[PDB]
Amino acid sequence: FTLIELMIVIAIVGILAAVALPAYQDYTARAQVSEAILLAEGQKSAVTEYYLNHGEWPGDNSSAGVATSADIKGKYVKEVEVKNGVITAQMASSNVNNEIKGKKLSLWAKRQDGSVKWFCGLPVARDDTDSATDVKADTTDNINTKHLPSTCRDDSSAS
Ligand SMILES: *[C@@H]1O[C@H](C)[C@@H](NC(=O)[C@H](O)CO)[C@H](O)[C@H]1NC(C)=O
Ligand SMILES: *OP(=O)(O)OC[C@H](O)CO
Repeated sequence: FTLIELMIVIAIVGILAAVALPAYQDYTARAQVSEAILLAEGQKSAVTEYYLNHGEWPGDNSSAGVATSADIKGKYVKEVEVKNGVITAQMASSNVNNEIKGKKLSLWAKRQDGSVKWFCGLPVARDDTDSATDVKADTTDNINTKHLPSTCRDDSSAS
């Protein structure tokens, strides 16, 4: 070889040293959001029991029989709230991935003639406590669909 080959080798080493990386931030965000999903999954029992025994959805945390919103906290979850039958979880503002800072996701259920189905995805709000009221969509501090698992990507019109 000659000096040209050595210079080419050095240039190739420099090229390999600085290369672009894929978006692992989305994967880390999904891993962190899984914790909030698990935390919100544990409040289904009280809501279901209240609906079955009273015939209408619970109004707030106190009526359902769970702790206050500011007390249901985890490593990456700030608060979990129940309002008219929907469970919304809000992330924290520090020591959390930048893409899911201050975002929310919601869980809600619909009653059928022989089963009760549960949905998970973007934030959703209900108007009153009636058992047949539909669910609208909320557009305040909404999480992005790229930070959620493929299973938890439901819409407000799902039935
Ligand atoms: C239990 O949840 C109920 C929906 C709520 N009731 C009402 O808001 C209306 O009275 C329904 O006609 C209760 O206030 C809740 N109980 C509490 C907060 O202790
Ligand atoms: O936890 P809670 O349902 O009391 O709500 C906390 C929040 O500050 C009120 O929106």
